[PDB]
Amino acid sequence: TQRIASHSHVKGLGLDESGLAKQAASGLVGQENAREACGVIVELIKSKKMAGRAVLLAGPPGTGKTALALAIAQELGSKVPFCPMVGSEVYSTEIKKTEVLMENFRRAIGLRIKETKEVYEGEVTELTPCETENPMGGYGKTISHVIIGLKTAKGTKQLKLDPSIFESLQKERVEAGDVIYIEANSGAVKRQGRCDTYATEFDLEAEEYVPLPKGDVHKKKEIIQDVTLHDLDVANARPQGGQDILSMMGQLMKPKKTEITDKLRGEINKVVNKYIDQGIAELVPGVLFVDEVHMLDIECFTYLHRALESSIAPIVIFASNRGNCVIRGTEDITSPHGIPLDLLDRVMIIRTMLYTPQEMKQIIKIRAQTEGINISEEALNHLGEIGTKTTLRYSVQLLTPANLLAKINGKDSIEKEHVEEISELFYDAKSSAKI
Amino acid sequence: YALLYSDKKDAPPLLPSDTGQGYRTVKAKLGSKKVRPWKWMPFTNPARKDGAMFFHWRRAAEEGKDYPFARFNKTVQVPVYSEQEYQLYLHDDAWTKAETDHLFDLSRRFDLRFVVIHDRYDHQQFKKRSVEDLKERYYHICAKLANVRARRKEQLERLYNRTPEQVAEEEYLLQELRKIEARKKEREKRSQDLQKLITAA
Amino acid sequence: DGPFAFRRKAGCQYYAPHLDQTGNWPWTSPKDGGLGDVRYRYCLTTLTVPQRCIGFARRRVGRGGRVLLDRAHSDYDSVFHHLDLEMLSSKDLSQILVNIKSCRWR
Amino acid sequence: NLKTLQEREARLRLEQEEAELLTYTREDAYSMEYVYEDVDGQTEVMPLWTPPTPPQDDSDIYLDSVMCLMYEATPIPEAKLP
Amino acid sequence: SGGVYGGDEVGALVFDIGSYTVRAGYAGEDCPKVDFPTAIGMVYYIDTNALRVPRENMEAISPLKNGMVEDWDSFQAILDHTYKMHVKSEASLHPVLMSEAPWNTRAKREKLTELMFEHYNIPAFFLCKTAVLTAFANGRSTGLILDSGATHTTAIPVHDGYVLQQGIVKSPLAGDFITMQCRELFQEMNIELVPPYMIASKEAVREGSPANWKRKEKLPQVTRSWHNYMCNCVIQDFQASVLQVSDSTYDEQVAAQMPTVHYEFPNGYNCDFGAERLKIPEGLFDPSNVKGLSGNTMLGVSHVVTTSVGMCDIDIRPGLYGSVIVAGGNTLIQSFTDRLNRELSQKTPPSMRLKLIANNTTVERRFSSWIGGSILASLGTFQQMWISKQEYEEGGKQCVERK
Amino acid sequence: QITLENQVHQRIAELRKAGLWSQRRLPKLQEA
Ligand SMILES: Nc1ncnc2c1ncn2[C@@H]1O[C@H](COP(=O)(O)OP(=O)(O)O)[C@@H](O)[C@H]1O
Ligand SMILES: Nc1ncnc2c1ncn2[C@@H]1O[C@H](COP(=O)(O)OP(=O)(O)O)[C@@H](O)[C@H]1O
Repeated sequence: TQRIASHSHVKGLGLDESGLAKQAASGLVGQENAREACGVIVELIKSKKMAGRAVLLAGPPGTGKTALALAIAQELGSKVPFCPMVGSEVYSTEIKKTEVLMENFRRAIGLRIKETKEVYEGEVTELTPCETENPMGGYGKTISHVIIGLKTAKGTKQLKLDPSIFESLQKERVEAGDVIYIEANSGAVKRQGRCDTYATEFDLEAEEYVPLPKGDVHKKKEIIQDVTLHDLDVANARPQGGQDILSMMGQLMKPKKTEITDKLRGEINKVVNKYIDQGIAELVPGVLFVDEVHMLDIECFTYLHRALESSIAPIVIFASNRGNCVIRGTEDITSPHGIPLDLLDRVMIIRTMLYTPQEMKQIIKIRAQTEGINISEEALNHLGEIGTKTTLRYSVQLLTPANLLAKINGKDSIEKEHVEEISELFYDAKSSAKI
Repeated sequence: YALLYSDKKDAPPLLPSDTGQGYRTVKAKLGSKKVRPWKWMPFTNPARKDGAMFFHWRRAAEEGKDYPFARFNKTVQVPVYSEQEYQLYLHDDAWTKAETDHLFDLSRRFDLRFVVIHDRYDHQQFKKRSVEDLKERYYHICAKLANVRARRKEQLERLYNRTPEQVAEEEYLLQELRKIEARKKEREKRSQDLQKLITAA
Repeated sequence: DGPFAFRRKAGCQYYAPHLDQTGNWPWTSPKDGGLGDVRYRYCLTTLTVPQRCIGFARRRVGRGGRVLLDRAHSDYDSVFHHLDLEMLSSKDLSQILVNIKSCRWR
Repeated sequence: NLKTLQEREARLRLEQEEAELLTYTREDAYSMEYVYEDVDGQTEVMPLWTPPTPPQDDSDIYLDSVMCLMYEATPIPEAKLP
Repeated sequence: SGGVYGGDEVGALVFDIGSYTVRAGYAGEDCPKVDFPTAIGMVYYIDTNALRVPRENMEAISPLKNGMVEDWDSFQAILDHTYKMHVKSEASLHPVLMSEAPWNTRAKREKLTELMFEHYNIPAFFLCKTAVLTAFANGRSTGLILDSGATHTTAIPVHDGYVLQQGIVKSPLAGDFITMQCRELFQEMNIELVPPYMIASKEAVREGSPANWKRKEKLPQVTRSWHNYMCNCVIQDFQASVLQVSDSTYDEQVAAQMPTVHYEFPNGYNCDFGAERLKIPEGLFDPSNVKGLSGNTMLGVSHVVTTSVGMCDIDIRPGLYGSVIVAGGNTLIQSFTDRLNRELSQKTPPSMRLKLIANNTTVERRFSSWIGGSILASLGTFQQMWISKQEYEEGGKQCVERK
Repeated sequence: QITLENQVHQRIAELRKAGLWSQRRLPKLQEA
């Protein structure tokens, strides 16, 4: 299911090799200076040299601030994490605002952790070659080595493992004919189950028979797991393993999202650095796109302009849509963009001008193309004219309903009559203001 | 390196056969069936051109099926002219009726293998002839027959140009062959120099 | 240049010779021989029940309707046994250079 | 123990010098077909060497492979003069 | 895939008759189960055992002279004994695929066909050349079958499965020459002695010292030809055991420095030949300074091959040089194939591919003719070429046009 | 110039004596 979203045509900033801006910029049109600033900041992000830097996508409504935000996000690629957040999500009834902001900052930061493990598997043929008793002591019966005949699909390879592991072999039901999961360093044996070759159709049992391993006995499984710092925080927050945690009444209330700074910073950062400099993981700072930043309370901005001061804070892309308005939580304290004047000094303002009527027509045409419906020249011109009259977002919403009206009327392309009828069936707020 | 090409066999290789192991595993697999009786029955191949009959191992279910390989006996298309046809059309001075008949018999027997024909050609009953000469004669006769009955122009001169030149080449003495190779290398050097010149311009 | 000239021609078609590389019967490699027929080609293949590459091989029908699988020897016959890691998905790039990953599946 | 390991390795080596594999698993390989995909993702069928098939018509023109040792084919264009 | 066009196996008792050893066996098999000496102990006793028991006369005679059967009585006796003892199969029960040399006369061929279709009444028959089978044994339709039998060396070329009769070169160089030279060398350095046929028991002898042994008091065996054959047996044993072919022009500087090799005669006499053990296999390739015939004019192996190639049309030589087929007993000698390859390479004109079929590892070269015969018989399409009893009884009995 | 010209001349002069030449000038085979 394609499930076309509101604005999915944006695929990237579409900047030329020289870094300038063009019209057909991979879905997004116009906004030359804004897209160039987006390119500069995405180059910054890719550099991964600076932290705690914020940028403000100030601009009137309809300038496609969220559009260019998703464009730069896609340009960054799925490699680096991108956590979208709206100012309303900060208001939580169970966890304070600043801690939600810190959790979002952590989510915005990524971390790839590699893990290589040398493991041996295959059908076992246990046999202990009798050896003279310990030569340092007396005589008797001892075992200096324990040979395990691991048989894999590719062949057979006997391993003369250490004799001390014999306890593990006897611990689990390791009988001749089952698949075992050996570990190089640890040596612990974990039986996977009997081989399917012995799973007679008349034997009723499940989870006990497994297929033979494909490949050499010695396998060096390399696996990479990308988890944000917030994932590690949550994992180390709650407990696991016994301790009467199975209770329902006094424990089912899992929403204990409350978090402290000691655990968040400190030990977690240190272990992350140890994994980084040791070669076990690679840090991947992402981006935190915060739209409707003006909706945050002053208690949120006062914590933002302090968290951005930290060396670990990721890149934040604020997108304020309102203009000069009183800061929330303050007594008639008017500030530009609804953001305190102190935080605006820490953010780079990327201004976005209004779309030219030609840009409106281009946007309408590319949205119609993405939708997959053909529109005649006259219909497209009428759509552009009405998008110039009222908000541009009204025109793009008139494509699908006009398309369905055309399809039901027996015609394929959206004729001017269809859009004309839809404009009278549906209209915008500017016309609805006539109460 | 690259994949190998060999007709029969290499030095150390070995080929796997079919499986007949795990009788216990396949006990009931093959125990629920039987074997179709095979009989040392006599078979008559229609391509024998006579009444002889031999034996062969076949199942009793297809006592018929005269012979599978019988359809491989495809005789070459060799015209069969009469005496009057030779007297009227194929008459020649150097050649004679008996010689042309012998040539056609050898051709029909060896399947137009002019080399083997010349090899087995009776140089005693008829003076020595060359391969290209036999080919020219045969193709001329075939063309004349196809025309009178109502394929491509044969040029003995070409064979007269190919075989002696190729023989003289095969007989290249060691010293003169090395000199020819040196001249070839010198011509290659001249070509490389010309390439360098045209590139520098 | 001399009596041996190609000036002669008639209503027929002439076969052209190949120079600088004398060819051989169809059972020779095109790289070294000429017109190498694929029928005599030994290529890397992987068996069905086993999970090991037996090396270069070619399918052939034998007496009694039974089909055989000849094999060949090259590159020590050991690098191909490890090549299974390249077909299932230095001694690592060599498996990719000696061949074009044209190993027979199933 | 070192000598025992050496002799065991030698014995195992001797075992590997007789024959690696000797069967083909006719259960599936006998009837199943073989296919591969090159670096370019192109498909090709495995040609199995079968005996000469019965010719149903005058096709399969005589090739005279032994002559191809020095000749390859006949181009269309020629000198086109006496 | 039922494989209906695989092949057919209908009797076809291949009988590859040879001057040193006759071979026989059923078609379809890979190795002939019958291999015994060809010479009969004519007083007829023809067997590896019967030909080694002392009796009144037991004169040894080979029916095939120059590879051509001449004594039809001895040939018929050999065939009957072979059948009855080794095969135990009724004559008129299975066809026969006997082989012949490329130089078989028409009259002799007709006489052989008559003997096959009259006294044995075999259901069918087919007489193919030895070079053709030797070529089929190697799956080659074109090539130079360098036969090196015990009485002739011939580089017979074949074209599309047909032997080029005009290209054959019957060089006298063969096993008999090597055996005569070895006998002469022995007589020069020591006294050639009979195998254990007469030696009762041997004793320990110091290397180079005269040997001592006990003589048997059995029959005298006045027939010297039989003694000559018993001596040729040990001569051939020596040839196949220690005699080695040189690898170069055989200068008298390297042979004196090569390792030494030993050999024990039937009586225990131990002697070393590391100095001149490679002098005898020289006339085979360089018959210019042989002590036997110093004023002779012969062609070596490479010379014979080059002549056989040149005497044929040039259009096939590319397929002859590139598919040289070495065969026969003399070839099994050490360094023979390598010397032949070197000589042909240095002699053959460059730019022409020269490839020696790798078949010297095994001793199957001798049996190459029988292998090719069995292969040809096992074919299905060939099942129509057999000369049936009807074609003979009809009155034609003409194997020339049918073969 | 001073030597390459003489080399080219002696090569062209010794190129083809009477037609026989291994690199080229090979009579084409006839079809059958
Ligand atoms: N340059 C452009 N090209 C194509 N479509 C655009 C462009 N700018 C805006 N749009 C359209 O505008 C709509 C919403 O824009 P948005 O990013 O929400 O701006 P705002 O958040 O200020 O309203 C989207 O559905 C998108 O299709
Ligand atoms: N007339 C013949 N035609 C074909 N092959 C022959 C003929 N005479 C002898 N041979 C072959 O030549 C061989 C001669 O044996 P010989 O060379 O003395 O054995 P070795 O040298 O291996 O000890 C025999 O094995 C025989 O098969």
